[PDB]
Amino acid sequence: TPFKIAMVGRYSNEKNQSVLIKAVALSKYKQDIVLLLKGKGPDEKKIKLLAQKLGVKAEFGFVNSNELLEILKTCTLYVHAANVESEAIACLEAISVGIVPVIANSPLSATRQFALDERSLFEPNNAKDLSAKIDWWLENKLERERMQNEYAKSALNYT
Repeated sequence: TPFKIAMVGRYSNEKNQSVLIKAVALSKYKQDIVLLLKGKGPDEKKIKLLAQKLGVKAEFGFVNSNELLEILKTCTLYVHAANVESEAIACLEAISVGIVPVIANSPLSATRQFALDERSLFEPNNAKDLSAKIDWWLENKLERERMQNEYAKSALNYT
Protein backbone atom coordinates (compact mmCIF):
# COMPACT_ATOMS: atom_id res chain seq x y z
CA THR A 1 0.00 0.00 0.00
CA PRO A 2 1.61 3.27 -1.12
CA PHE A 3 -0.07 5.92 1.09
CA LYS A 4 0.10 5.76 4.87
CA ILE A 5 -2.02 8.34 6.70
CA ALA A 6 -1.63 8.61 10.48
CA MET A 7 -3.75 9.89 13.33
CA VAL A 8 -2.24 9.50 16.78
CA GLY A 9 -4.27 9.96 19.93
CA ARG A 10 -6.94 8.61 22.24
CA TYR A 11 -9.67 6.55 20.62
CA SER A 12 -12.55 8.82 21.64
CA ASN A 13 -15.61 10.71 20.43
CA GLU A 14 -13.57 13.94 20.80
CA LYS A 15 -10.79 12.74 18.49
CA ASN A 16 -13.24 11.52 15.82
CA GLN A 17 -11.19 8.77 14.14
CA SER A 18 -14.48 7.76 12.46
CA VAL A 19 -14.49 10.76 10.13
CA LEU A 20 -11.06 9.73 8.82
CA ILE A 21 -12.14 6.11 8.36
CA LYS A 22 -15.20 7.29 6.40
CA ALA A 23 -13.08 9.76 4.39
CA VAL A 24 -10.91 6.87 3.18
CA ALA A 25 -14.02 4.82 2.36
CA LEU A 26 -15.13 7.82 0.25
CA SER A 27 -11.73 8.37 -1.42
CA LYS A 28 -10.94 8.04 -5.10
CA TYR A 29 -7.86 6.16 -3.88
CA LYS A 30 -9.37 4.02 -1.13
CA GLN A 31 -7.45 0.90 -2.16
CA ASP A 32 -4.12 2.73 -1.97
CA ILE A 33 -4.49 4.11 1.55
CA VAL A 34 -3.66 2.57 4.91
CA LEU A 35 -4.69 4.43 8.06
CA LEU A 36 -2.30 4.27 10.99
CA LEU A 37 -4.67 4.84 13.88
CA LYS A 38 -2.43 4.73 16.93
CA GLY A 39 -3.70 5.07 20.47
CA LYS A 40 -5.85 3.59 23.23
CA GLY A 41 -9.33 4.36 24.52
CA PRO A 42 -13.05 3.62 24.82
CA ASP A 43 -13.73 3.64 21.06
CA GLU A 44 -11.04 1.04 20.24
CA LYS A 45 -13.40 -1.79 19.33
CA LYS A 46 -15.92 0.51 17.58
CA ILE A 47 -13.37 1.98 15.20
CA LYS A 48 -11.65 -1.34 14.56
CA LEU A 49 -15.00 -2.73 13.47
CA LEU A 50 -15.93 0.36 11.46
CA ALA A 51 -12.80 0.11 9.34
CA GLN A 52 -13.53 -3.57 8.65
CA LYS A 53 -17.20 -2.92 7.81
CA LEU A 54 -16.26 -0.15 5.38
CA GLY A 55 -13.45 -2.09 3.72
CA VAL A 56 -10.84 0.46 4.85
CA LYS A 57 -7.23 -0.60 5.39
CA ALA A 58 -6.01 0.34 8.84
CA GLU A 59 -3.30 -0.56 11.32
CA PHE A 60 -4.05 -0.09 15.02
CA GLY A 61 -2.01 -0.46 18.24
CA PHE A 62 -0.36 2.14 20.50
CA VAL A 63 2.95 4.02 20.12
CA ASN A 64 5.07 5.87 22.66
CA SER A 65 6.88 9.18 21.99
CA ASN A 66 9.98 7.41 20.61
CA GLU A 67 8.17 4.94 18.32
CA LEU A 68 6.03 7.66 16.69
CA LEU A 69 9.11 9.12 14.98
CA GLU A 70 9.69 5.74 13.28
CA ILE A 71 6.10 5.69 11.99
CA LEU A 72 6.11 9.32 10.82
CA LYS A 73 9.19 8.48 8.64
CA THR A 74 6.76 6.47 6.47
CA CYS A 75 3.72 8.74 6.37
CA THR A 76 2.30 10.52 3.37
CA LEU A 77 -0.13 12.65 5.44
CA TYR A 78 -1.08 13.33 9.03
CA VAL A 79 -4.75 13.93 9.90
CA HIS A 80 -5.95 15.59 13.11
CA ALA A 81 -9.71 15.07 13.00
CA ALA A 82 -10.37 16.09 16.57
CA ASN A 83 -13.16 18.39 17.47
CA VAL A 84 -12.34 18.97 21.13
CA GLU A 85 -9.90 20.73 21.94
CA SER A 86 -7.52 18.12 21.99
CA GLU A 87 -3.91 17.44 22.66
CA ALA A 88 -2.15 17.68 19.37
CA ILE A 89 1.30 16.49 20.45
CA ALA A 90 1.51 14.08 17.52
CA CYS A 91 0.25 16.67 15.03
CA LEU A 92 3.05 19.05 16.02
CA GLU A 93 5.56 16.21 15.86
CA ALA A 94 4.29 15.27 12.37
CA ILE A 95 4.69 18.79 10.98
CA SER A 96 8.08 19.12 12.70
CA VAL A 97 9.44 16.20 10.65
CA GLY A 98 7.96 17.54 7.41
CA ILE A 99 4.64 15.77 6.99
CA VAL A 100 1.70 17.66 5.54
CA PRO A 101 -1.34 17.71 7.85
CA VAL A 102 -5.09 17.91 7.28
CA ILE A 103 -6.73 19.33 10.36
CA ALA A 104 -10.37 19.76 11.44
CA ASN A 105 -11.30 23.42 11.32
CA SER A 106 -12.87 23.27 14.80
CA PRO A 107 -13.35 26.91 15.99
CA LEU A 108 -12.67 25.67 19.54
CA SER A 109 -9.61 23.68 18.40
CA ALA A 110 -6.22 25.39 18.69
CA THR A 111 -4.73 22.75 16.35
CA ARG A 112 -6.19 24.44 13.25
CA GLN A 113 -3.51 27.13 13.77
CA PHE A 114 -0.92 24.68 12.38
CA ALA A 115 -2.48 24.78 8.90
CA LEU A 116 -0.57 27.05 6.55
CA ASP A 117 -3.49 27.26 4.08
CA GLU A 118 -6.98 25.87 3.39
CA ARG A 119 -5.68 22.72 1.67
CA SER A 120 -4.72 21.50 5.13
CA LEU A 121 -8.10 22.18 6.77
CA PHE A 122 -11.37 20.32 6.56
CA GLU A 123 -14.77 21.16 8.01
CA PRO A 124 -15.53 19.34 11.30
CA ASN A 125 -17.00 15.87 10.74
CA ASN A 126 -17.36 16.48 7.01
CA ALA A 127 -16.09 13.12 5.71
CA LYS A 128 -16.53 14.00 2.04
CA ASP A 129 -14.60 17.25 2.51
CA LEU A 130 -11.77 15.40 4.30
CA SER A 131 -11.80 12.81 1.50
CA ALA A 132 -11.41 15.51 -1.15
CA LYS A 133 -8.59 17.19 0.79
CA ILE A 134 -6.70 13.91 1.12
CA ASP A 135 -7.21 13.04 -2.54
CA TRP A 136 -5.90 16.42 -3.68
CA TRP A 137 -2.64 15.89 -1.75
CA LEU A 138 -2.27 12.34 -3.09
CA GLU A 139 -2.68 13.72 -6.63
CA ASN A 140 -0.07 16.43 -6.14
CA LYS A 141 3.27 14.88 -5.13
CA LEU A 142 5.40 17.84 -6.20
CA GLU A 143 3.37 20.36 -4.20
CA ARG A 144 3.08 17.94 -1.27
CA GLU A 145 6.88 17.66 -1.16
CA ARG A 146 7.25 21.43 -1.37
CA MET A 147 4.77 21.88 1.47
CA GLN A 148 6.50 19.22 3.61
CA ASN A 149 9.50 21.52 3.81
CA GLU A 150 7.32 24.55 4.58
CA TYR A 151 5.70 22.60 7.39
CA ALA A 152 9.05 21.61 8.85
CA LYS A 153 10.05 25.29 8.87
CA SER A 154 6.77 26.44 10.42
CA ALA A 155 6.96 23.75 13.13
CA LEU A 156 10.39 24.90 14.22
CA ASN A 157 8.97 28.41 14.66
CA TYR A 158 6.13 27.07 16.83
CA THR A 159 8.28 24.91 19.17
